[PDB]
Amino acid sequence: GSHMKTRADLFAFFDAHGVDHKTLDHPPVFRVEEGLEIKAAMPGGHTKNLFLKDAKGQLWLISALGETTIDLKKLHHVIGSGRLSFGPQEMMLETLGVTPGSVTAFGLINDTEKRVRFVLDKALADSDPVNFHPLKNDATTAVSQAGLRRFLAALGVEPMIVDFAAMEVVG
Repeated sequence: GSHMKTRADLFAFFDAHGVDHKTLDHPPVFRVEEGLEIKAAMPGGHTKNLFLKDAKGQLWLISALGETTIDLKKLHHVIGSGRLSFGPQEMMLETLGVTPGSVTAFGLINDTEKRVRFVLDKALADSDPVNFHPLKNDATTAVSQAGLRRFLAALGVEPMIVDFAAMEVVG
């Protein structure tokens, strides 16, 4: 809809659920910096966000670390069906209504319609942990594999693992 969540609700959201995650009030990037200094504490950050949608109409969020080269060609092949392909960003702005770049970070927050499934890459689920660039692009946010559990458990989302190398679900 025409309503996007805000930090006031986000910070309080994870604060009310006592999630194992904790947002960092770090400053933005003024000069050429990859967050190497903070990286020492956060093994994530330089992650990638994929935006795809199935033929059924549901969107799929596939997050992977910035170390491996995700194979979109082998992504859909993992299942064969679903017609998973690059979807129009407009779909993420209407459902997730977030900023361009990392909609999988806090896309579920805005997606209160129980839509859009959260898919974690075998490499991303390897404890990136899951640092992404949500609406709070101004600040950093890290959530351990144990954190998202309480995050999706509230929204009603079920995280799934898929190893592009194994061509199957890692459950």
